[PDB]
Amino acid sequence: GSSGSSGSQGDCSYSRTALYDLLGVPSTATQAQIKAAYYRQCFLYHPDRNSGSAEAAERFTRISQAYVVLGSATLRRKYDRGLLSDEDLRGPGSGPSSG
Repeated sequence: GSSGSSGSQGDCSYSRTALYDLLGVPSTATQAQIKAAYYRQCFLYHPDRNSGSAEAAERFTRISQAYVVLGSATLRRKYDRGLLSDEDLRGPGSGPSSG
């Protein structure tokens, strides 16, 4: 690794920049990255390969989330000011009027 190992520290609190860690991009990353990252995660574990994986399943679920809150610029700005809420995470708005 690198010469200069640092001590480990954990903060038992609501995920602040977790969605940024899952992928591997900084809190100030750029679309190009946020995207290139999410893509990488997929390639690693595909829905076809993992026939019956447990660890992959869970992680996969979380990963996607990262490509949701940050996936869209607007959102990113919302969470920044603390405007983001569950309603957004779950997004009840479903059913594109048609017919």
